[PDB]
Amino acid sequence: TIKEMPQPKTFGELKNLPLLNTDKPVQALMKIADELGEIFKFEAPGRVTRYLSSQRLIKEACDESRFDKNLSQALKFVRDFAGDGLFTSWTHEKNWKKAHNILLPSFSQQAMKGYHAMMVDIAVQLVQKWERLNADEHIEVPEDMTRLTLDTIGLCGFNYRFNSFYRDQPHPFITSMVRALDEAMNKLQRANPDDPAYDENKRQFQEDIKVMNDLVDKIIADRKASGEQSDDLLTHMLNGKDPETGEPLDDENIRYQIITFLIAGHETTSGLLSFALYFLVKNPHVLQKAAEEAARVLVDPVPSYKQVKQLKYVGMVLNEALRLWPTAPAFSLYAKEDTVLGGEYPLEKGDELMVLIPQLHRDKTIWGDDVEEFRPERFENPSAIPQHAFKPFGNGQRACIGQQFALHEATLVLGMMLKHFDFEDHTNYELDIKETLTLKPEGFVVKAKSKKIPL
Ligand code: HEM
Ligand SMILES: CCCCCC/C=C\CCCCCCCC(=O)O
Repeated sequence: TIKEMPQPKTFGELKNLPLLNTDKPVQALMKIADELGEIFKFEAPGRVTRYLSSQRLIKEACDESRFDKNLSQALKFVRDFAGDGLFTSWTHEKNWKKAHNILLPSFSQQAMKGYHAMMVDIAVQLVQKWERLNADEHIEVPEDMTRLTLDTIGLCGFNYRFNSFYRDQPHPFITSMVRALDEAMNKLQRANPDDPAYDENKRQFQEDIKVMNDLVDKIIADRKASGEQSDDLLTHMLNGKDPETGEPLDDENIRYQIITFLIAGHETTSGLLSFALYFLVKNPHVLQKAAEEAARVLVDPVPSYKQVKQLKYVGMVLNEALRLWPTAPAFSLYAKEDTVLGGEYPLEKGDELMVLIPQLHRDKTIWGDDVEEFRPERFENPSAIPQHAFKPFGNGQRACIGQQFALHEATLVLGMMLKHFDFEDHTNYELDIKETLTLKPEGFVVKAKSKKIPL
């Protein structure tokens, strides 16, 4: 039999839209998922899609033969400034595959070995900042993490120094980026977009998009006039040719790739580091574990690519935090052809599916009766994890291109942090997750007491 698609309350023409009227749509969806189960329909004026939570359905949606990446309404809005960069372009769009081939090289084992040096340059600035702090002062976690992350990707990928640590006030780019994301998020809940109330929001949107592009222009101009021979993402965007077409990326797309790597290559990571640290502080013994592991592997003042690969446990911390709170909370698919999801739900071609990643990682049938617990050990034997049970980095051909960059950076820094400081939850911070499409702990602050070890 065919099961009637379960779905939340409707408000006439508004459908389920009013349900999403909030600062935290994903978390709301999680609750609705909790109340409706493995799958439900969410309809709104014009659009309609199905949010999946269970692995059994996820594993199906994650079948390239039947489902390809769909641009969720969120991403459609992000396209306004991210254009057809990797993250926001359709699979069957010339620029995607092209850029994929052209840019992929910048994320190989060897490359990571080259980036590592610069990563440490930033990581040190961080430890330095935290070491230069005095008694009464405390650290603002996600603020400094984002500070770290943007600087790292900028240097590593474009050889441009945002110098985030040289400013107490948020780098302009960040400020405009968060606003553009936030607006993208707000548009999802809008009933009538043309309403002259949104006029202001639109003027501000353009404003922030322009600021982002202004930076791109500075990054490129800075590259032109420099003593080069840099083998980074930038030189690859500007020079690499897609071997399948022999053609290189056009300026319009190259721009899009810069914006894309600047945003995608920093936000999700800092969010990850913030959540990780949150959990470590809230789970002292796990912290203690990760602290010792670090203390013994990082024998050198400044960590090596290999020593970082030796930070087994801290990596587990990372995947656990990434399990409970996946920074990029969801990805979308579409029925490549008419089919039937789970043998119960009939899908027509082009039917949108939405994967609530944070829920998939709470599936007790996979993780057990304690899903809500921060237990790094769950990742002691990676082999145990059924595929499609842990999908924090997207799926298949359209998966995180920078995945390893993130984890290598996160591990490095998390390792160093635990190596040099005593972190105290001086405020018993209650978790508050701020949503800007991406997830991050807001107002998370701590105090780092020096172990007084140099670097
Ligand atoms: C913990 C951090 C990160 C998380 C959780 C994350 C997650 C993801 C996810 C879920 C997607 C797929 C979205 C979809 O299927 O619609 C994705 C795509 C992508 N990510 Fe990441 N990401 C992270 C870090 C990075 C970094 C550091 C870079 C680059 C330096 C990066 C670059 C990209 C790009 C370009 C894509 C588009 C891939 C494509 O569709 O061709 N990501 N990432
Ligand atoms: C290219 C720009 C960087 C990527 C920014 C967005 C990253 C991931 C998107 C997560 C979307 C989560 C959707 C929640 C909102 C909803 O479903 O209604």
